[PDB]
Amino acid sequence: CPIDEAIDKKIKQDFNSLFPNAIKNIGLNCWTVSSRGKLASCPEGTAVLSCSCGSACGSWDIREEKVCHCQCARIDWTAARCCKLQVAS
Amino acid sequence: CPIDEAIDKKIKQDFNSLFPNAIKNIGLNCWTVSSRGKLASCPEGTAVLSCSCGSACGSWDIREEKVCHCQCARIDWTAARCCKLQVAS
Amino acid sequence: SSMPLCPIDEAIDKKIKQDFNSLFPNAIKNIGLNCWTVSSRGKLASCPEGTAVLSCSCGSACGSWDIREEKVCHCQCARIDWTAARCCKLQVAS
Repeated sequence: CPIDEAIDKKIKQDFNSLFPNAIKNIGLNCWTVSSRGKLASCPEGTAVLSCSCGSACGSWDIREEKVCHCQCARIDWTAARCCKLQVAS
Repeated sequence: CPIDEAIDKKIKQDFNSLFPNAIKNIGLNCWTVSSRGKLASCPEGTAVLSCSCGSACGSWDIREEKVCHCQCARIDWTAARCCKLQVAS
Repeated sequence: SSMPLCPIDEAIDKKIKQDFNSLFPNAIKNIGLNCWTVSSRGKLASCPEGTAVLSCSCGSACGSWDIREEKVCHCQCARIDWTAARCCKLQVAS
């Protein structure tokens, strides 16, 4: 099957040379969303990677893989770290 | 080195459009592993991105890039944020 | 297809696309998150160029931090023993 045999090999070769380059060209795009009160939400299309809280509060949980909730009493602000991937080119 | 050059060009061209398409189809898949006590670990194939602690404790460290360790004397629970890449297709 | 005007070019195009559709997912298994922590005495810890800051930790039980310029973890409480930044990048498994 010589041609369809060889074309596929050239595709595999070409792909292998160019994939890792195309993977180094993508990055993590992260920003913070902060709100007064006990909740801060990441937008659709992003993941929540961490939370931060005012008033020294280290105790948080993430609700529905979207919303940072700070647990301590009378919290003044909540912040979520939101990330998605970005092609840098 | 003729017909192979034309084919090489077509492979590279198709790759340049398919690469970005397929990469933006990948997101971060994150979840939380919690435990009573001062340690919570992420499973094989995941990275640890952050930790949370009970008792308002904001002091933590990650051991062996796997285990969240909450450092305060008082710790009711420990939580790790664990992530890996995920095709959303 | 539907009556290819360039039969060979189209046959090859479809082979390229088909191949990419198997080559890509198998190649993507080999890429992951390279994360580490950068720690410092004082109130600031920064991540190096080419990485993102994902979270911060503070000494003295302080849970209040902010990231400056998407590079520097800042612990906000009045007294802080130390500051740590969680830094990550995407990376091909070599």
